[PDB]
Amino acid sequence: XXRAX
Amino acid sequence: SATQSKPTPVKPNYALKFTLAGHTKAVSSVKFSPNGEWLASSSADKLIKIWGAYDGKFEKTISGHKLGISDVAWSSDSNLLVSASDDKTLKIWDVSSGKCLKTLKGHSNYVFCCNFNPQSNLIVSGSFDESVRIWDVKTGKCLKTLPAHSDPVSAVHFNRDGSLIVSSSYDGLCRIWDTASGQCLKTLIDDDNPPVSFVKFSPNGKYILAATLDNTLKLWDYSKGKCLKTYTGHKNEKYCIFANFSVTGGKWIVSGSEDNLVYIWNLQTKEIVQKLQGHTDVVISTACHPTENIIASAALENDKTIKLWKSDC
Repeated sequence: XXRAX
Repeated sequence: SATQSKPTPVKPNYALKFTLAGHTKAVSSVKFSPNGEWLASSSADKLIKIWGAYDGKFEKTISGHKLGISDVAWSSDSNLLVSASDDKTLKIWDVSSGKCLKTLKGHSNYVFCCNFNPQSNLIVSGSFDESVRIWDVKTGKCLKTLPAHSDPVSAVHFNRDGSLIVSSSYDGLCRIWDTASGQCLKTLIDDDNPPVSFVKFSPNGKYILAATLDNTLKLWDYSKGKCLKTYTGHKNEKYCIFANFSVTGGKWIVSGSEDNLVYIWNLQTKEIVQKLQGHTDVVISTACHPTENIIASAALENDKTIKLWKSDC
């Protein structure tokens, strides 16, 4: 992964 | 004059020392071990890697998650990690063996953020499912589920004695929770409600540092509910980028940026004192070493590396 796009 | 002297520096001089390659997709999060020996990194590649904090040397890979990992965090004694994954689980890992000790199940969407309490008997997590969960380290059982927010929870952090939890969300809110009861003690709202993309307590637990997706970081006195300092000049409208207090030398605020730089501000004056150049994608995560003036930075899919930078102050 959610954080990395 | 023959008596002219070099003034004491008022800005740090971080310079690139090592580039840590090995992840095969975007890096999501870097954290130094509390004992200062190690750096842990998590990635969209489903792996955690451990590196030497001083020499940048690859040490090991820890594997088992089924989907990418958005966050990793160390126990106080530097023996355990917890990781938060798109697979809707957290895993607790024995660092020395690389074995998964427990899988923490209950979230119904991506787990995005995690942290141990100082005592390291609890883990807190935040999810795309809009909840915050508190977990027993020993049993891996969920102790409490908090209906924390009305949109994904971007960050969760315990204060220095573990009695409080701060959470932030895309809903535009920061909430402070009582650990022992799970009751909400405060909601920080102000003027507007841009998504709050990151939050953490200051080392003294009296302030919170909060990032919003309007290119702004703010230092809040949460007891007073008042904004004390605002830090700008970086780019942050899209990603949940970590920020830090740097306390080993000068007192800085450190954050990544969507213009591929690490920004360092003077905590008191709010001046940008350094921008660290070298990453080739968004700098999603930075961490500051607990005793030495060392910063680790990590970047997204066009870069996939971790850099270690060192300053004289």
